[PDB]
Parts: sequence; C-alpha cells; structure tokens
Amino acid sequence: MLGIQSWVFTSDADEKAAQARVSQVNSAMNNEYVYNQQRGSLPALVGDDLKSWLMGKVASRTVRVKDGTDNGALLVLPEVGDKQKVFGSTDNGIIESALTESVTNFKKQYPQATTVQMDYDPLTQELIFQGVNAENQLGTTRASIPAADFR
Amino acid sequence: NPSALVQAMQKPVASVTDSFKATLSAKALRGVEYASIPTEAGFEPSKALGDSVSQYTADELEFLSDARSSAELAQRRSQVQDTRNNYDAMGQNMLTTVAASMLDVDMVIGGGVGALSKVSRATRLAVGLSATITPLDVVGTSVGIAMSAIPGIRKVAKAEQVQQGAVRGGVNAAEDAAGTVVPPKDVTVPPVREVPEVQPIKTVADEDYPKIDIDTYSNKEHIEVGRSLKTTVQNAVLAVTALGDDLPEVRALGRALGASRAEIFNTLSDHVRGMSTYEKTILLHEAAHAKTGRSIRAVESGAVSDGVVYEAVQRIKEIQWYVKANVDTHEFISQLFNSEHFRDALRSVKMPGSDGTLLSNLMKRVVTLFTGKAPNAFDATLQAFDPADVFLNAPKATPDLQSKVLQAPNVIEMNNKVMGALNRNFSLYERLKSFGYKASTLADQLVVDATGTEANSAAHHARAAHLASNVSIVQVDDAFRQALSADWPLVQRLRHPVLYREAQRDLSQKVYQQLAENHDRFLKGQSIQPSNDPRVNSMVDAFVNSNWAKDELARVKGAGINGADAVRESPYYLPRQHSGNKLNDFMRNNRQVTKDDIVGMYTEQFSRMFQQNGITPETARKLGAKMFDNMQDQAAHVQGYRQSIAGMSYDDIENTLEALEFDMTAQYTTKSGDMISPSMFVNNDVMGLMEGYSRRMSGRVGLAKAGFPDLRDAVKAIDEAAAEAQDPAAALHAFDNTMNQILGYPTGEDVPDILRSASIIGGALNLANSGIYQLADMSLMLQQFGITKTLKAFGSTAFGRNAMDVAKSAEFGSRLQDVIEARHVLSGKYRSVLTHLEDNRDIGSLGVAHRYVQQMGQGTRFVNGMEFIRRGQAKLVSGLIADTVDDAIAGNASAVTAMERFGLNQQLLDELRKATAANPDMRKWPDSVRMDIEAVTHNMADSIVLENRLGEIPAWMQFSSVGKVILPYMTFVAGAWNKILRRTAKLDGATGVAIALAYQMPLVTLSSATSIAISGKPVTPESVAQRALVQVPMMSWAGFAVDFWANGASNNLAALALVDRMHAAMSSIASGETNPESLIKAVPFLSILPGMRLMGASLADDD
Amino acid sequence: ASIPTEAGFEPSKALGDSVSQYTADELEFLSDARSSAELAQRRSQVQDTRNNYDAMGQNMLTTVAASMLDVDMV
Amino acid sequence: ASNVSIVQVDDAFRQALSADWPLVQRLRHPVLYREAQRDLSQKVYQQLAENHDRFLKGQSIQPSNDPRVNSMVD
Amino acid sequence: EFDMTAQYTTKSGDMISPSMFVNNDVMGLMEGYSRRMSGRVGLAKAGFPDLRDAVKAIDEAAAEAQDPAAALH
Repeated sequence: MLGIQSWVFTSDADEKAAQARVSQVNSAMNNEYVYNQQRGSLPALVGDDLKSWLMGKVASRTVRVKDGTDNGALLVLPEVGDKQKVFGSTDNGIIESALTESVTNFKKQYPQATTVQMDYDPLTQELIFQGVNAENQLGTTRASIPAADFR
Repeated sequence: NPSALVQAMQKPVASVTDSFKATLSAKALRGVEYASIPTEAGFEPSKALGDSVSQYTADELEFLSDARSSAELAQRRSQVQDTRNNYDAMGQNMLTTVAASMLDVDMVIGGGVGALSKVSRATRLAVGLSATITPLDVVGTSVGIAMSAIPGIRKVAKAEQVQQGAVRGGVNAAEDAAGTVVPPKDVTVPPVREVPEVQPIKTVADEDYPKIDIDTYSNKEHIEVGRSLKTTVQNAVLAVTALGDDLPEVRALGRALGASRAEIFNTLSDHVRGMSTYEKTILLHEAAHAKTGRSIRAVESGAVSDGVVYEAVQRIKEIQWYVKANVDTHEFISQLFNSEHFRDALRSVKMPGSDGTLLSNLMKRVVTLFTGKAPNAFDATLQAFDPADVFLNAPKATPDLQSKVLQAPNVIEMNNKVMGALNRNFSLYERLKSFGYKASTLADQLVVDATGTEANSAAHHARAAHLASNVSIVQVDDAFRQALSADWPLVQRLRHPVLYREAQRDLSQKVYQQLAENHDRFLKGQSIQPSNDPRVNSMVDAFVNSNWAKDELARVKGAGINGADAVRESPYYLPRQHSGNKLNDFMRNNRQVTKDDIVGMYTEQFSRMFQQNGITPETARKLGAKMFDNMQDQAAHVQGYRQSIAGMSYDDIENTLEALEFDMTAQYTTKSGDMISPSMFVNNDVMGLMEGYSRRMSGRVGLAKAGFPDLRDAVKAIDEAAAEAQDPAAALHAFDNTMNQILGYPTGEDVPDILRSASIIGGALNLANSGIYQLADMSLMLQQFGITKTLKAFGSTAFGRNAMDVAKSAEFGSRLQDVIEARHVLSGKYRSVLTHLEDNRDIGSLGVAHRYVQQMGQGTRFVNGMEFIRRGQAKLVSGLIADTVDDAIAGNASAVTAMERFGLNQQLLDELRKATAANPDMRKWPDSVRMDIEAVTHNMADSIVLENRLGEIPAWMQFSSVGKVILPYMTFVAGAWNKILRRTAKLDGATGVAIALAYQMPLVTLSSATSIAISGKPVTPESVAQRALVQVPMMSWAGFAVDFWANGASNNLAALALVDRMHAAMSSIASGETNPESLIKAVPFLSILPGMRLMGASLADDD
Repeated sequence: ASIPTEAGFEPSKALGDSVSQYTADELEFLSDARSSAELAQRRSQVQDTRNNYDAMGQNMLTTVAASMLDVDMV
Repeated sequence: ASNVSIVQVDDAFRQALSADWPLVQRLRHPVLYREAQRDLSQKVYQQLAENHDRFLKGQSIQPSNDPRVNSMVD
Repeated sequence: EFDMTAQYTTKSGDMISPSMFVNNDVMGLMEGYSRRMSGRVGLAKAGFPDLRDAVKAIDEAAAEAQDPAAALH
C-alpha cells in the first residue's frame, strides 16, 4: 500500500520514503479519529479493533500516483459528498492516471518538497495541493487547480 | 410508605433545558426560507417523528422541532443532510474547522443548523491545540491559512495539445489490464487513425492575487535576521551547526544548546548558507538568551521545586541584590550581555562567601540555565564573550500591516484610521467635534456608543428599542404571505405581474376594515363576533396574539413622552392618517374635480367642528387651504421636523393648527354634480402603516432616555450650540440632518439607515494587542482584487469602453453620477414616477426572471433575491427619465422632438419654461400644470419597461448619450452570472454572496471613477479602490448580503442583531479580557470573503 | 462541599429497595446526596455513627452526657 | 440572613476547580494554583457587568460559551 | 461617572487608563458589602437611622466623666 518497488535489495532512499509514509498514514489516522470523536460517532471498540477500524477507513482513500520518480508518490484523497460531481468518476484507477500531470508539475516547481497533501475547498469548487512536514506541521508551498478542467 | 419521605424531602429536579446551555438557546432568523408554507391544523412535530428521534445530536432535534406541517418537516430533514455532507469534507484538517466559525455565511448571518454549537466547539479546539503558541494565535492563523491559496483561471487551448496529453493517459493507465480477451497473437493496427473527444481547456495560475500572511510575533520577544520565512529558535540552531564547517571548534556549544520563540528571515537550508561566518555566531550568541524562557518559569509556579534550575535562579537573584548595596532579573541578565564595562565592573570584586570573582560565579549559573545539564563548557561562552544585522527585539505596540492606508506612526492614529474603514458613524462623530466645545458635549448624546459608562447616546437606546417591535411585526408579515401561498404558485406570479398586486390590496382593505369594528365595539363594552371569510379570522388572530399593540402603548408611556396619555388602548388599535397618493391618483382619472372643490370640502368640516369657539369664516378657509398644501408635501417626501414639536407626529389636526373629528361619511357635492366624501382618501394598507409608526416611535423613545423628553428644548440646545463655530451655517445644517435621520425622515440621499452602524470608542491599547488589526487588514486587501478585475472587465468589452470613458468627460460625468446616485428621484418634483413604478409592478416584469427560473433553484432564494434587483432597477429608470426631461427643458432640440412622442405641445413647454425661470428651487410643481406633465412622464415610464426587457436600446432613444450607458447595462451583468453558474451550479449562500456583489460592484466603480476625475488627479486601480472605501466601508458591504438574503421586516432583525453582537464583544475586550470567543464574535464582517473569491476570480475566466 | 454535582441525579430513585433499613432520620441525612460518590460516603459515615454509640449504650447515664460532649452533635 | 446565601455561591467556586486540581497537585504547585482562581473571578465579574446593563435597558440576556461561567452565574 | 476607558498618556509615552485599578474578586467583594450593611441596618433599628446625630450623642455623653478623653476613645 505504500507503493515501494524494491522487495529484495533496498537502499536507504527507500527506507527514508517508507519512514515518511508511515508518519503520513499516522497523521491521516489521527485526523480521522479526531473528526469522528468530535461528531460523537465513534464505535464501541478498543485497542486492536479500533486500530483495524481506522486503518480500514483510511485504506479506501489511498491512491498511488505513478510518475515523477521511482516509487512514484502517495496521496490520500479527501472526503466528498459524491465523487461523480467533483472527480467525475467513482473508480480510483482513472483518477490515479489523471493526477499524474498535476503531481509532476507540482514536484517540478518545488524540488525541496518531500511529500504532498491534497484538500478540497467546496466554496469555490477548488482543489488545493500543499507540502507537509513531520509533526503535522505545514509548509509554505501551495497550488490551486479548478475542478472543471480535472473532470 | 418510607419512600414517600425520601422524595418529599428531596429538591425538585432541574429542567431539561437548564442543562445544554450554550447548545440549545431568534426563531425568525431560522425560518426565513420556510416562511410561505401554510400551517397544518393540529400538527405535532414530536408525534410525527416517532422512533426516528434516536438519530440526532441534540441540536438537530432543536432545529427539527419547529416544523408546522409535513412538507416543512420533509424539507428540514433534507437540509440537515447537506449540512452534514458539507462539514464532512472540512473535517479532514482540524484547523479548517476553526476557520469555519467565521467564514460560513449561513452560520454567521442566519439560517444554518446550529451556530452556538460550532462556536463553542471551535473555542475548545483552539484551546486544545495550543497545549501559534497561544489560543489567540491559533484563531488568528486558522484564517490566514485557508485563504492564501492562489486560484486557477480558465483559458482557451489548442485542440492538438490537449489530445496529445489525453492520449498519454489511458496509456500509462492501461498497462494494468490483464488482456485475456483478444490476446497479442490476434492484434492488428486499425486502417484509420483514432482521436479522443476531449475539450480545449487549460488552467493558469492567477497573477493579481495578493500574498496574504498574518503577523503573530509583534506582541512577543523575537529575533530578526537581516533587517519572508518564519521558524523557531530550536529549529534554526541545528541548521547552523550542520552547515557550519567554517566555525571554531563554538560548534560543540551550538550542539549542546540545540538539545536544550519566533524567528523571521527577510529554502531554510540556503538562507543560512548566504551568511558570513561572523553573523552566524552572533545568531547563536543572541540565542543564548534562552534564560528568559527559564527565568519566567521560575517566577511563575511552572518549575515548582525542580532542583538545579530552582537553585540557580535563587543564587542569581542573591547576586542581583548584592550589587546594589556594595557597588527585576531580566534587565540584569540583559546587561550582562549588551555591554562591556559592566562586565569589567564585576571583575574587581570577589564574592563574600566563596572563591572566585563575582563575575566568574555569575557565569557558572548561566550555563546551568541555557544548557540545563547541572554544572565543562565555560571556556566556550567565555571566548564567545569577545556590527551585524541580527537583533533581539522586545515586544512593540504597532503591528506590521500590509495595506497602504492603515500605517500610522503611533497607536492613537492607527486606531483612529482602522475604525474609520469599518463603520460609517465614526467619520461622522469625528466631523461633529470640529465645531468647538458645545458641539462636543452634544455629540456624545446622539451618536456615540460608550463602553465604560451607563450614560449612553440616543442612537444606542433607539437601536435597542427598535428590535422589540420587529420581533412582533414579523409574526404578522408571515401570516400575509401564507394567505396567498395558495391560488398563486410561483409559476403564475411570473405570468401576471400586474394583477398579482391587487390580491394583496384586497386583503389589506378587508383586514383594515375588520379591525375598525372590533376596536369601537371593545371600547364600549360590547361583544366581538367573527367574520365568515376564513382568511380574515386567521389574519386577525395572528394580530391579537402578536401582542405588539399593548407593548407599544406601554413603552411610549415610559418616560412620559409628552401628550401620550391622551391615547386610548385596545388590542385592535391601529393609527389613522390621510394619504397624498390616493388623492392625486383619484384626481388624475377624474378631471371634473379641481383644487377649488377639495378646499371647499374641508372648509365645511372645519366650520362645523369649531362652531362652539366662534370660528370666523376666514379662518375656516385658511385651515381648509393649509390641509391641502401640507398634504402634497407628504406625497413628495419633503417634510421634516420643526413642524411637529407641539405633540406627536401622527395627528392630522394638530399638524394643521400648529402651522397656523372629521365625519368621514358626510357627502359633499361638487360643481359637476359628482358627490365626494373624505373617506376615499384614507390610508388602507396594514404593514406600511405598522412599520411607519414603529420606526418613529422607537426614535422618539430613544431620544427621551438621553435627556430630551420634549423636543422644544432639543431645538434650543442645537440653536445655541451652533453659534460657537467659525461658520454657524454649516453646523446647524449638519445637526438638522442628523436629527432628521435619527427621527426617521427622508433626507433625500441614498444611504443606509443610521441605526445600522456603530460608533464604538474606547481603549486603543487593549484593542491593538487583541489582534483585530491583522484580521481587518486582510479583508481590506481583497478589495484590490475585485476592483482590479472589474476594471479589467470594463477594459475588455466594447461596451466597457466609452462607458468607462463618458465617466471621465466633464461634459457628462456629473450627470451620470447623479443618475447612479438617485439624487433627483428620491425626493422633490419627480418622486411620482418612482412611486408609480415601485408599488405597481412585480418581479415578473424584469424579463431576466424568466430566463433563469430553472438554473437557479426555483426556491425562495430566487424570489427573495429578485426583489433586490427590482428595487435596484426602478431607481435607474426613474433617474434616466428625470435627466432627459430637464435636458429637454434646457433647450436641446433633439430631446424635445422625442419628448413630444408622448404628448408634449407648445402650450405646456412655454409654461414650464416660464415657471422654471421665476424659481429654480421648485420643491414641487405648480397646481396649474401639475396634472399634465405628471401624466406625460407616466406614459413614458411604461413604454421603456416593455421595449427594454431584453436589454436593448429602442430606436427613438438613439439621441441620448448618457442613456447608452444605462439601457444596455443588464446585458453586461448577465455575462458574469452565466460564468458563475458554470462553476458552481447550486445557488447556495456562497453563490448568493457572489451574485449580489457581481450586480452591485460596478456601479460603485463608475461613481468613484467619476468622483476622482473631477478633482484633477490620475485614475489608477489603487486610487479607485481607495476612494471606494470612503463611500461603502467594510461593514456596509455586508448590508448587501443581508439585503439579498431576506426581504422586508425580516431584514431589520438580521441587520441590527449583527451590530450589537459586535459592540457587546468589543466592550468586553476594551475592559481587559481577551477570551477567543470575543475575538470570534467581534469580526462579523469577515464572512463575505469566500463569496468575494468566487465573484472576483470568476471575472477572469474565458468564455 | 467540593464534590461536583451530577446532572439529573435523584437520591430516592437510587436507593430503591434499600430505604427499608433506616430510622427516619438517617433517611433525612441521606436524602441530601447530589452524586453517587456523595451517597457512597454518606452511607459510610452513617455506619461509624452507629458503631460509636453502640459502645456508649452499655451504661444508660453515659448516653445522657453524650448530648453535651459530642462535638459533631453540638 | 446574608451568610445563608453567600455560602451557596462559595460552594460553586470550590466545585469549579475540583477537577483539574486533585489534592496531590495542589501540594506541589502552590504559587500557580492561586491564579486558577483569579482567572475565574475575572471572567465571572466581567460577565455579570454585561447582564446588568442589558437588563436595565430592557434588552435580552444571552449565555456564554464557557461551561463554568454559566453554572457560576446560575 | 468615571469614563473607565478614556486613555491617558504619560511622560514616557506609556498609555494608562483607570480601568486597570478596579477591584475584581467576587467573594472578597460580597463579604465586605454584607458585613457593613448588616452593621448599618442593626444600628438603624436601635434609634439612629442617620449617623449625624449618632456622633453628637457620643460627643455629649463623654463630657460628663472625670476624664472625657478616655470615654470618647
């Protein structure tokens, strides 16, 4: 699910990417748990059952963009009312191919960025990309793309 | 038996609403969108939900229990679901939910599903995350983000490039196919070239968007580098050591410190690379001030009794004490660094209780502080103690603001300039005080909103009183709407606009007549009986239960406002007035009746009324003639105070005798044999008779509580104050205009009601450190964006050229400004046209209503919004007619030969020219020619509405140069509307806040551009944007959003309730508390920004 | 004093069947509970109050002097 | 007569800090513990100023968003 | 009567206002009021609704003893 290729002989570069992606998944799970708790909709589970519930919730929204470098890139799509209005399709295999140009351009503009985060702004019908740092802190790089051309 | 004693001695359980405070809690602001749904007999929202009540969060139930019929419940259950879906997406990031409290229009104005719950959750989240280092900074930053994302614009594309890009998809996305059908053994190239069906569109980053960032370091100690990027001290230090191979082996000291604020550089890994070796050592030398963070913790009970540090602080304080007798901690510690000979002073002394110089042992403890490792690195700091652009800065009073017009050198000027851009009243209070001293004392009693004393101005009390009335006017308004909900579905209203208006006039007459009987019967101890029309009973019942009739009579008697005890009370009370409109309209159709008959008519009544006082016949005729002269003035809106000081302003006989009982059924006979009676000229409508009474009585009650229960001394106190300034004429005029506005009279200008804006004055210092200035600065930059886009849009279209150009010409700009501002139409000669158009046509007459009824959601948000456009367009049409009539009278032949198309002739024109020359003032036309030119204009007004529907220029109007700018206007606006609905397609609140601005913004731009040119200065986009602020400050822009959301009586509740929620928070802030709740409540003007983004960016998209 | 109040607590509904083992003044002292912990502590104190006076009941006169010498009572 | 009603407000102040400050914590950080009372006193004093001036002018009262202040005022 | 918000400016440029010196605690403000009002109410019911004659009745009583200074004290 992390999208790493080498499975027999691995260099330190793969180790760094795995380490970053584990923290990314942890941050996503923390945000999901906080959002669920605030609405008062958490299930009656504890420990491993809750961990599995959260992991299953997060697992459905993961997409492994392909191009840009080796190991590609990893993104977690935001939650939307209905996918057919924003993304234009309910299948992830098409969005994965469609996001390639935007991801490649974003990485070309900001080489120093290691990870990418995606968010949706309903008020102006806009998709936003931003670089992220460890400890759930955010960077200064940002980009904007309308939904119409993506569809 | 025994269990009876236990419960007999317990205390009663608390109510089930005493708990849940700050979550449940004003229904009018929550049922606007469902107003016109008829009530269902015997419906009960609890009995209809049944088992389903177990799937809601204790506030959704609160919002659902208001249903009065099944359809209303069905619609509420639908809205509650969209409210969940919207907030699910925003939950992906915790910070964004904090900014949702200030940027969701539905939540800050009204209509949303719960407002208190969201705010009380945002405050808790902001407090939690801080455990951007204090709760205020979390609130401040949450909005800095979520608004800095540069938007993308559409652009035309070449078809070939897009198809090439799309083809590289599918490929690179079909390599994951299994290919078990048509294997590679059975593949062949097709004999024709395919091509996909993509559209030719690009996206391009915008260029004019500002780079918005929020300053959150001014009120804290911080380090400046090279006086941008913002980081922390414990982050910067590590980077220095890593990329510090050119440093003396100091590097170990840096490593030790790195394992032990805010920093700003004017890419981090390269900033430190562009620094010399010397500077980056001073960077560590100043970072050695880490003691301050630790001195504070040992003064506060944070480091309770932890050894090492607790002892080091004590034995530094002891040395601090010693130096005084023999030769706060922060200044001593700072002096240890920022000086040379101070260190030399301590070398010449040894300690009284241990070996070593006094200086030596002082350093021993600093290392324990900024390292924390108990008691060898003294050599490093000793050698680091031996000009660069790195400094340690103490907190400063004036934040850094990016906008041009807000920068000031000290704190008083900055505060004065900030409040000016938010509220209209401030610049008025400021201008009143320049008239000497007597004015200053009187200003505080009229317009100010004091924050630190009980004695408060008259406007404040009037505002407070005017909310009570509207809470009960609304309940009757919603009954009128429901009476016609049937028999007139939305589709029918759009076809028969003219006839639809009479369905209201009939009910108004019926109800008004019914309320006359029940009053006179109640006053004489008889019995009331119902009517046989089912609508009238419901309308009357909604009126008695509304209960405003007794409330007003009770309130007006409070403070004993002049001769108010003479009135009589009953639940069915309703005032009485004559109407100047019904008189003119009746005298127009019939021309056998002349002024000679109305005066004789009133003479008969007056002669009989005062018989017992020996009224001589001459006075009878004088009074009869002065009941007609001051009745025409009522229709033209030229009245004002100083003519109703004897008593109250609602008696038709007092207002006639003061200027130096009627049968209402006695029949008079005219010259031609037609019979006439005074009953035909009485006012009939209800709502237009309730609002007028309430507005003026609120103004009188507010003025009394300030210290003027009677206006007779109020006039004198003004006449005396004006005779102190160097120019008494201006001061008297200003005070008269202010008093007319307070009492609710037509001043002739187009401005919002005075009660809608506040004049907060108080503590400057406390406000500055709250952080409001940073949030006010941000909302003020986005104006540049919208106005720049509007100017570019005018520059692009062909119609925009010559329209932005007539506004510069001195030959025509002045007249266009007057046409936009409606200065010739609101009062005076020509108001007949506006009255005829205003209340004799419906939204169906716009034409644009038909063209969009199905894209826009066909609901209330459509009809509620279209009234705003009606009332916008009527003024423009009337102003155009008024301009083109005066132009004709001036002498322009081309206009005269177009005027005559509707009935002019030499006889009328000669008399008009003669009359205008004798007196150019002409507050009204003479009685000799009134009824002809009045009819000529009305014929014109109708024709333009029919030909102009499409947004076209009629053939006979080609002569008018200014008309070329007004008539085609509505086609220009329709272009912007199409592009927005091609982007959202919903028409929710955020879309309404964009459409309203799309319609209303350009007019302000043209008016401001015209205003700048005549003053002989260049017209640049920044200049236009700055001049627009002195016409419509930020808090008045939000007025338009409220105007497009609600109509009529429901508008006042929302518009007023925002201002008091601002005053009540700034008052608490000025006192000394800065709870983040206060900061959230204190900036209601910040809601329109996301709506501004949609309109501003949408004007750059290609078609 | 310093025990937080419990929302919707009712001392009569929490005792249930147990109300049949008290002397009509112990019930008076027990009906003041505002939360479960307070009731649990009151039920504990009522027991020490019985144990103390059991010993003093061995001699009738000593119970007469108990009215003037028990600090908690005076 | 006065003290019969001063006490009911005293017991509310104690209960507002019963949580967030168990007896063991009070014994470690004596100096800082004093500010937790000064903060609530300021908040409540400020809140009671608004509701008085609004009551005297015939307006309406509204609650606050901090759960302790509502209980203290009640 | 005091504005309580109007801002004054000192010699050094620091701004100052009278709001900073108001009392804030509640309990220490309730007990002080109650204790003195109880004392005034009790004194009124004894026959001295106003202290002006209460002072006089003491000044007159002291001038009878052999040592007026001690009695007044």
